[PDB]
Amino acid sequence: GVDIRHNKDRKVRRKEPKSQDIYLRLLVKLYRFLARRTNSTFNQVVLKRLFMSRTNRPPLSLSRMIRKMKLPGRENKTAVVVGTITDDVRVQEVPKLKVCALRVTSRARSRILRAGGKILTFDQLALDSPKGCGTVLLSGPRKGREVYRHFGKAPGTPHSHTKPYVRSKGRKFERARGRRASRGYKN
Amino acid sequence: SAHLQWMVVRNCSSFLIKRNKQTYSTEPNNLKARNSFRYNGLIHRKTVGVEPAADGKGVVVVMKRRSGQRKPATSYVRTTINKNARATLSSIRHMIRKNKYHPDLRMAAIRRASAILRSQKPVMV
Amino acid sequence: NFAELKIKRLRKKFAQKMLRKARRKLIYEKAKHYHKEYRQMYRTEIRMARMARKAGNFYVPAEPKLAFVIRIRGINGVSPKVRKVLQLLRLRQIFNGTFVKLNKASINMLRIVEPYIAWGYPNLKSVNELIYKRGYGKINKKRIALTDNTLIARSLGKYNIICMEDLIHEIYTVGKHFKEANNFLWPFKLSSPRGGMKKKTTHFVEGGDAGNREDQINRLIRRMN
Amino acid sequence: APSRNGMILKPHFHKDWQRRVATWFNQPARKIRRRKARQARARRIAPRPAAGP
Amino acid sequence: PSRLRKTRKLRGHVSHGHGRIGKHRKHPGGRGNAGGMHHHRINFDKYHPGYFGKVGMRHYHLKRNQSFCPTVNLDKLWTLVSEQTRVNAAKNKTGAAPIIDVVRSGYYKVLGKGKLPKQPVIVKAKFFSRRAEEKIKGVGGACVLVA
Amino acid sequence: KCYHGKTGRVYNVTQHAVGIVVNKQVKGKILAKRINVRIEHIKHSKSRDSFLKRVKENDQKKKEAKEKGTWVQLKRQPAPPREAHFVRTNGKEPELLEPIPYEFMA
Amino acid sequence: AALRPLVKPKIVKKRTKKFIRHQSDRYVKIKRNWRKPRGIDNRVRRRFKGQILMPNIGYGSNKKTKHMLPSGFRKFLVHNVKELEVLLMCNKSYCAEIAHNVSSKNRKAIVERAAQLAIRVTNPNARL
RNA sequence: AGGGGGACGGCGGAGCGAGCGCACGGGGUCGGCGGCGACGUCGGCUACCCACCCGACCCGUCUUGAAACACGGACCAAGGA
RNA sequence: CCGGCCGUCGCCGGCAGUCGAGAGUGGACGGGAGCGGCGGGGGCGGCGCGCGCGCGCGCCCGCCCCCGGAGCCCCGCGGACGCUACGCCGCGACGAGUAGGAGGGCCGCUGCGGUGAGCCUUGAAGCCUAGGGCGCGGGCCCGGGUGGAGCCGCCGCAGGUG
Repeated sequence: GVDIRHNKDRKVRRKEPKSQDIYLRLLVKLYRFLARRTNSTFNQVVLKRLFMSRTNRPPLSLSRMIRKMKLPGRENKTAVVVGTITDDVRVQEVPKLKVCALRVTSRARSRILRAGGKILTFDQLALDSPKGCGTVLLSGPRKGREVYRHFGKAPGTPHSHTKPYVRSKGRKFERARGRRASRGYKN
Repeated sequence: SAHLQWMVVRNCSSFLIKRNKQTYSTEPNNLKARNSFRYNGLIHRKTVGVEPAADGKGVVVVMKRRSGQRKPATSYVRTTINKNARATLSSIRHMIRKNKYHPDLRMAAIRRASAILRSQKPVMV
Repeated sequence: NFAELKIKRLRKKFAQKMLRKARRKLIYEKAKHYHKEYRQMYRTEIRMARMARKAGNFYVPAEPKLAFVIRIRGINGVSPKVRKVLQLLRLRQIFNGTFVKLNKASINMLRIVEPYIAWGYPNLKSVNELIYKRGYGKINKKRIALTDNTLIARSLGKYNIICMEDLIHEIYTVGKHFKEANNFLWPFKLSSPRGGMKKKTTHFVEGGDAGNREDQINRLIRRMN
Repeated sequence: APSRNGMILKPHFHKDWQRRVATWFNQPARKIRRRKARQARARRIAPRPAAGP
Repeated sequence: PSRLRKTRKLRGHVSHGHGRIGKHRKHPGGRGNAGGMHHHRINFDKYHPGYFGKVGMRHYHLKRNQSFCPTVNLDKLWTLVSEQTRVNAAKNKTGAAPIIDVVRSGYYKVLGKGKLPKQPVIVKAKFFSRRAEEKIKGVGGACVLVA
Repeated sequence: KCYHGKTGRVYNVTQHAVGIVVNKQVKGKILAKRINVRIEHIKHSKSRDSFLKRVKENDQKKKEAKEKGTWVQLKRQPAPPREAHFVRTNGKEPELLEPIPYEFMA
Repeated sequence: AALRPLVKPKIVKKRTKKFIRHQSDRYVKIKRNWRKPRGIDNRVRRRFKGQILMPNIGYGSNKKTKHMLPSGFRKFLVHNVKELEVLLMCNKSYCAEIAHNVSSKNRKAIVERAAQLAIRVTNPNARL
């Protein structure tokens, strides 16, 4: 018997993971071939994302897309999103560009086509270019959801800045002791 | 399309039968029953079925036609065949090879038709 | 047209024949040169011995650079230092054997795992038999059997190590690429010795079998194969 | 006996709270009843406006 | 469904978890969130930084309608009229500036956040804020109050 | 006394006492803790200074290799095994050495 | 010389000589079905030598011959003619097994038509 | 550098001029070898029924520790968390 | 230690019918136009010759076969058992386990929406069985009797389910 230790035998980054509705499953059955037989690391990463769960593919907000596609050197390039695109009302300037995302919200689609860009579904993209050829790739922010302000150092430690779970925000809920040196001690 | 209406009917029990660690499908227009894709008659636009002729002589070979939309009443054309075994097999190999219909079914069709003819011609074996 | 692409295909095929013949010529010649090398470096030590003794003074060699290390004690209950040291030498289960660069660091590394090893100075026959018979490379973390020679050539090309004889040559004549050429070899998996293992839980000089030998690994490998 | 949260809830009278409602399976039947009653009275006082005053 | 739960699979093994040494007793360690000051002190005061004590100004009846002032930032102001009204910067019966009745649209106090378009406008509301009006009057708009 | 002997970087400098970052051992984690120490308890540590000196000689040697075209060996090859040398014995034949018989000195 | 398989390779099972339950022999309120004994004194789980074996996945049979009937086929279970055709092309490694629930008036037709198809039947003449 | 003698890139400032075999201590065995018995004897690591002989404490649970001179357990069905 | 076997893990593994044990772009013309290459060995050192210019053979040369097939005897128009892609295949490494966690069960019981132009008085469920067999196992299939009217397979669904 060897003396290796086994607790890291199996890599949890699963290989053919959760893939449940036929459209996404068929997209995978398509890009799997490209990932095997094309050195384009871009296809490796795109396919590796087509497995992730929705909490790991947050929605690419269109204002973010605009201010990340405006940057120099990135003219006439398709900007590709693995999540989905939700339009923003923080932006008044009609868009200018050409996307390629899984699902795009109706408002954002209206405004893109009004802008005169294009919408590309991943089949359209693959037949357009069998690999990354002048394609920028983005992602909506993934430290965005609420529960991250709950995570971290447990509140009550000297220098956390995390959000406890309380059922309101009133003055009487947690702010009693351990919060103000007028009531015993502060964090 | 040919793959959409395959991902939809692949385990939704339609003609599917599973028992004793095997899968078979009973749909018409099907060569060797087992495999459940590349071996349907329902889901493909280019399908060839080989049946024993109901009258006990020769085979009947049916092909899907691209003519007209998918109206099942008239989209399968039937061609009887009643010859010696060698000539019959030569005719089916013609009908497939020389037509570019569905080359990947030439030999499956040939073996099924030959098995049909064996089943028909009276014998003690 | 087709005859011309036939010509080009025949050109390509002759290209591989061309190349393979050149390769085999080079392998054969380098092997002959290594033969002459080993013979010269053997006779040289004998010559120095004779000349010193005739001079009436004493000849002391350069105590060796290469040792062969085998693990002999079990896996159960080992102490933590010796656990990690065996892990570092990458001999793990019982009866594993590796080659070792000798220097001030490695000696003291072997001293703290004293009673778990039987180690000594291999002779070139004892290296030749090992590598030829139970030498498996480590390609893509996927041990394979050194059947052909292209395996070695590819996994050590950057060091100009393209043939079995040259691969043995570095290990016996430790060269400026020995560390990689010897990470390339899987631990040698020797069988339990024939004959006996006179008491195995005791240093060699105590009549047992562990620690420095400097010669007797030559004995022990002929059996543990 | 917690590990992460601190939230406390009402439903505990040690003499049971079971003895109060579960029945809302009326809901469709009650909808039918009230709708039928409106049909009835709107038929009975025909010309007068539906919702009355 | 219950044909998927843990127990309907953890049927054979002697106890569904809960070990065999410290068995799944009824209520070990008080009912509910008891203790708090005696033996769950650790949890209650390192996962809820304060739960014991009080903070003043008891207020004996808060009809939550004398403080119903919902708000909207400038960077969300221009979405209360249609896009068409704004379409007209100077054209099609659109002079210097239109008017947006924030109370009519449901929001009372117009806060200030972000960058507002360089296009004169008129805002109507009950409550403005210092930045919310410095930006509005810098753009070339004007602010108007109601009740 | 937990920090008596440990040694770590210095990051704050007051009038007459410096802050120090040192690694305190605790249960199996290792903490990078920060403290204040009046300057009478600290002193330099030649550990880094020797490394800096040998850095200077390495870089000078690299420059001199630039000048002469020859690639010498840069620092610290570890201690190798002994070489084969001739021991001249002119002067006598070696001394005969033999064990001492037992004696009692209480 | 009735029917032959496509290939009839030698099959070497380890042992399916039925595994029995620890103390399926003393009492009779225990049946022969296997049950892995989760105990703290238990010799069988604890793996003492000379004790009733347990099943371990090594004991499996190489997947080149699972279900390979010793007569040289894979089994298959049939109900009637419309489910006997599904073996026409694949009739050299799969033998029909007409079920316990058919009746003579159909079982005779099944057997006789199978004979036309040349598919050996695990249940030749059964009822009369 | 010339070119006789010679280190020849070169693949033309020369070396194919076109197959058959062994093979083969050559990328995991084949024979293009034969023998005996067959209507009351042959086959059945399965596949279980009985009998033999070489080799092996009674389960469930607390327990650091169970075969325990620790406790529940006569036996079967059905219910049982 | 050498080999056979099961499984698990790894291989960014291979496969839309494996362009390597370094096997190595292409499409046209123009000029000038090959005694088969692409002027890397006395490098003595991944990587530079000797059936080369012998596969029928290519618009009158059936047919740049546009598969009467590129004779690509290392053939993606082009399917071998292949490709039930949740499938098939290749290489290596390891397999102890109470408490506990998880995955997978064409393992099991009952009930429901679907589906087998399912089975059934020419005999259902159960019962018994030194009868035949499958699966490591959960259990399952087949023969014999016994009985008298019902039952089961597959996809989903639910539970007072072992």
